[PDB]
Amino acid sequence: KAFEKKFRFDYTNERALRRTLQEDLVKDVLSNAHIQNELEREFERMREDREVLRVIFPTGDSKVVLPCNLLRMIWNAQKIFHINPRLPSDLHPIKVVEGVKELSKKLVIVNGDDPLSRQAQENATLLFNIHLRSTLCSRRMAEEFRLSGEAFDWLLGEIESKFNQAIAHPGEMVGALAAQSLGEPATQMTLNKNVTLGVPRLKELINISKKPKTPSLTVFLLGQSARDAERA
Amino acid sequence: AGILFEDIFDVKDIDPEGKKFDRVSRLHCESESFKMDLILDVNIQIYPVDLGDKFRLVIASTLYEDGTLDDGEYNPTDDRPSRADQFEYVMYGKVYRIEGDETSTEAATRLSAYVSYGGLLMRLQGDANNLHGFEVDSRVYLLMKKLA
Amino acid sequence: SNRPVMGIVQDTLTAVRKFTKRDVFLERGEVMNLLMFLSTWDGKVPQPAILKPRPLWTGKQIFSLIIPGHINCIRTHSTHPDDEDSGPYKHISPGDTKVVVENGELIMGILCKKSLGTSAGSLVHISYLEMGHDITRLFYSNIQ
Amino acid sequence: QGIEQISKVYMHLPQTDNKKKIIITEDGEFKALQEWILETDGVSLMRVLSEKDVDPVRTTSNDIVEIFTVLGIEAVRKALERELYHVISFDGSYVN
Amino acid sequence: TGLWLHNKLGATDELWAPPSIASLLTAAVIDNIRLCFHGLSSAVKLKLLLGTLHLPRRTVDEMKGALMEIIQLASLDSDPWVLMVADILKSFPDTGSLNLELEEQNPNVQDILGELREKVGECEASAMLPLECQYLNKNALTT
Amino acid sequence: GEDDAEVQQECLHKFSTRDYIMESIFNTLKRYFQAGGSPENVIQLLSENYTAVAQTVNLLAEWLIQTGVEPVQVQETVENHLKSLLIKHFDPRKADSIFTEEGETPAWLEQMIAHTTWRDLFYKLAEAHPDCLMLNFTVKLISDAITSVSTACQQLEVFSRVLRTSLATILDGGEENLEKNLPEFAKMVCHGEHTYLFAQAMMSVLAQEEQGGSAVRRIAQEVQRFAQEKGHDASQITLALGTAASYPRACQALGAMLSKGALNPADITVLFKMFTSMDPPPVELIRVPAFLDLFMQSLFKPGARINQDHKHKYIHILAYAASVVETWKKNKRVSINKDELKSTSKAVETVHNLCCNENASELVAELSTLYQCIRFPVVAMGVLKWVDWTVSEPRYFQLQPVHLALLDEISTCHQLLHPQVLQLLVKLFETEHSQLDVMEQLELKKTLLDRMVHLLSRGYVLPVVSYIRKCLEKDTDISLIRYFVTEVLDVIAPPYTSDFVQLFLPILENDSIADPVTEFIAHCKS
Repeated sequence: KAFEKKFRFDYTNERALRRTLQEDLVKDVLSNAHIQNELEREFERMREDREVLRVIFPTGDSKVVLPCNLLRMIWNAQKIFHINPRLPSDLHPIKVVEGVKELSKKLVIVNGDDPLSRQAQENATLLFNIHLRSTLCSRRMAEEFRLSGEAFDWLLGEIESKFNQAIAHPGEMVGALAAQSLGEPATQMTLNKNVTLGVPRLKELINISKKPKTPSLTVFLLGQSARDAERA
Repeated sequence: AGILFEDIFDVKDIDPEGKKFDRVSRLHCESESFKMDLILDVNIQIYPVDLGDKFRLVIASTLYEDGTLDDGEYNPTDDRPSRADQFEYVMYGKVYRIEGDETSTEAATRLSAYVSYGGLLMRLQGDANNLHGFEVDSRVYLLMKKLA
Repeated sequence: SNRPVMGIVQDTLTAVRKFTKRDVFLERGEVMNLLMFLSTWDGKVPQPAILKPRPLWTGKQIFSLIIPGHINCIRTHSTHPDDEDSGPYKHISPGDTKVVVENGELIMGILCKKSLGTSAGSLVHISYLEMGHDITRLFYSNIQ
Repeated sequence: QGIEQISKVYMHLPQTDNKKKIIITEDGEFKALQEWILETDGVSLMRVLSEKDVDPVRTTSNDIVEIFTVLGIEAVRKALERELYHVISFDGSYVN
Repeated sequence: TGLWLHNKLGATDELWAPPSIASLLTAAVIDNIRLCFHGLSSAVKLKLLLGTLHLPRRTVDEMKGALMEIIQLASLDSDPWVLMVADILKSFPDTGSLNLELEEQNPNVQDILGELREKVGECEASAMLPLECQYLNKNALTT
Repeated sequence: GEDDAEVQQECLHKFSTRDYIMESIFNTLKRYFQAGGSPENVIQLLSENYTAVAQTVNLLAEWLIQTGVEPVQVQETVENHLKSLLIKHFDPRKADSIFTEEGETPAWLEQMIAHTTWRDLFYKLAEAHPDCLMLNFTVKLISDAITSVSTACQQLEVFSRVLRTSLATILDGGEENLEKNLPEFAKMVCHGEHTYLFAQAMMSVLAQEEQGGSAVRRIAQEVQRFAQEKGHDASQITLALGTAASYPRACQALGAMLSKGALNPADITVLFKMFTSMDPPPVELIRVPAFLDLFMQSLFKPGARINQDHKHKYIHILAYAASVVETWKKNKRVSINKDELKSTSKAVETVHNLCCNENASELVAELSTLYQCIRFPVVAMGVLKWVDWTVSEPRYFQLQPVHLALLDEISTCHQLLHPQVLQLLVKLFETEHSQLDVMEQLELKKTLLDRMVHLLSRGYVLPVVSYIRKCLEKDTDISLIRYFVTEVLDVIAPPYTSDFVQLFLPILENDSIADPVTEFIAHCKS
């Protein structure tokens, strides 16, 4: 309910479009069904993205690390062009949809056109593309951000530039970087059911041993014994 | 004129949540005419105000009372007639938020404008008609004078 | 850990916590002395936060000149009372415990480890990610 | 009765949400159910997974060689990643 | 001034004075109501005369003569609504109190009093007291 | 040109369409027969598509009546269908057109009004249309048989007559029926400030009568409460009406506080300095119900903003309000008792300290001083609002409930707080939590039933059993009513007055056990 309310674009309430968009844009949105089908398809692919996130993140933790801070970039776009959120905007929803589409085309991690390269491109940028489509959806774009056309174009350009700056440079000794980044905290790890932790546990994990100090099975239950103390 | 807002307020509470800054107090004030709620951080050390006082408040875009823009830069040597001469307490800040009771269907009837005078914060709530002069990221001058 | 490795440290961190308090007021000569040490200063003295009954500048007002470019940031002071975000005084703070950098200006809050330290999302981190390494270097030196 | 190499089994309800049974209710909202878990000393993962009325999916071990012998190389890859992520992030520190 | 009073009081759904009426009035208008007080619909006249109350005590004290003359005009309108609000509110703008000998030859207030005087007199028994008496100690309560 | 080629087809559409013969058919037929053409095939077109739906209905309806099913079910179904079709297809313009063709609706309206469902139809039609002439006329005339508030206050004379009649019914209502007699009047008064000021002045003049004008003052305060509920500030009304004009400082102070619906240390400080002066203003001046409700919600909700230098000032002003005796020597305060002030302020201070601290077990620790201090009435109210706001939290019964015990001290030791306590527990008897199962909800409900039976034992018997009857007829399962009767007949001693039997026994008809029920029924019917 909340997802559909906050993300599904509404093209059936004229009052909201008058409040959020200039009257020519409201007439354009309400008149032709092509743009309406495009926004419906936007919301549908966002629903499939939601299911993909649900299977990827079963624990429901929304915090995740990603290259470009979309919210801060939107804020910078707001305060560079002096966006007045109290007034209707002049940005087409369809322009937002096509802009995010062509931007996602421009963000390349693996290049090529055969099915293998295209599938790897989709998988490499799947999560960031989901985040981009959710953040720059025409609903939130027209409701809470209220960016103009030039501001939106500047935002797309900045996202492209920062993403290309975020790609790993070849020749980087990522192995030594990982070794040092995982070795530095070991100088800080200490040791306080009772389970072995700290540098002994890290030692055993890297010094693979047939004898754990505190071997264990965090075994779960599925039936009524999961909740029934007597059965468990 | 360049006066975005003017009223007479009375202080209804001085430091409600207990003293938290030994030189600054968060006055809560009411307006008898416009019925605006005002919260305003005032440096009591130089301009001491106690409970039940009354004061004319004015929020202005400029001080030269001619529409000439201030330039937002400190000019101690100003020969122009300043509006600040008619007031005891003068602060300079930037409106950084304009909230309201608007829905997606209808516009706001009530608006709340927040201003940050160098850190000293002010909020002014009331009906939307009197806060049309306020627009975000614009510089304002708060001019306050105690009334007998 | 995709964060700054270096932040503001002992004396200057305690002193900038005390400096960005709401009730720090600096007279004319004091701010003129402080602006000598600001390398990135454009040479324009900002309008004081209080003009009458005497010109006075706030600590946040001077620190806004130290903040470079037009970076924007939101953090919370260490002594931020949780349940403040739910009360009526959300975007106005009685304790001044929410730091809001807006267009390169510190319009409210008290800076601390959680906003200037090495934590991810700190002000120095956003300065690096936006203005680059050289301007952040100048930002560090100017704060010091 | 019982499977050898299992000297003690502690039964408890985890109050931390990480081990709670997180589901998606029909409204689409995340709900963390409180359900009993058992943590033991000594590992025999094949036997305990073969037990009746035991969750054979979420049941895991902290012994990575057991995982490799019983599940495989990608499973022990994931298990090792989770284990060293746990031992690192226990003290509050974060690493990429 | 009359069309100003229309644009500020055109909505007939509100028969009350609008909140912040003194601000939706102005001292110039406090003087200038008499130019077109009788020009609007009687509902707008009523809302105006009632708006006289929410104005600050001091502001009314400064322009007390204006509201006195406005109430004298209010005592002339054909709608009895304006007549009785003028009758009640005669003394407020200069004295600060309202008329209370309000059986003033109006047959309607005569009907109200002639019924309810003896109705209340009959219903003195178990006459529910005001809601102040609950919070008071016994001595003041009996006194 | 001649409209025959178009109007004859307009009429022939309604002729040759399926099934239209039974109607405006006469008007269109007259238009066609005057227009000429083929009038013979018109009748054939009318009767060609006559499917005989009506005789089909005769067969079907008489067969449903043959089945032994109640024909009143058919009556309700047909009435609901036709009424819903009317409401969906009602046009206010055509209602005003019925008014236009003749001012009084013909006998079809006066035949429908005999039906209760059509009277409710006209009520829902006309309660929302304050300008449609037919609808306004119908609602007003049915009131002569809601009186629409727009036509109630359109002039003095109508408002006055409906006011005095409605107030006569309120005064006839005693202390119960006002709930139905006051809103129809109050919403009539709460539509404009001039009808408001006129009404408040009349009730003020009526309140000067010592032969029951206290009740008129009560009703005026209730109307002012309702006017506040409609978002209209009647502060200055009470100021210029009462003795606020005798003291301008108290006038502006109290009036500002009432206009905001909240307190402040400034106006409070003004009143504190006034009552600290050798001439304290009248205690009646501050003894206003909503004002003292502001005192409660300042001193007994979590928070509000508070300073210790003013905490005692709030407390002392409330003590002055609740304590001091001013004797009027012809409206002259000559004797001022302030001897029961300090103890009341001390009790208010201690109880308020406990309440803002967000107490449970610590309550039981200092319950001695509490039941010592609830003897002060104002303190009892303060604790009542505090425990109301704590217990009104959703799912406050899953974690400690000692709080419900304290009403036992209150209601037993203060008679006039019987209406509040039951009117608290009416909410708590409707408690429903998915976490605390229906079993635990029923335990809490039965506990509250024991409290309500105790409150019945103190004499508050008519509204208790009336509400028990109402919620049984609604919500309250038969198990709860049976437990009610069990506890009652376990505690109440004969004789049982018929004022209690008349509601307790005809709801006890549902059950016969808790045997004490048989004894009760036999004694109370014999």
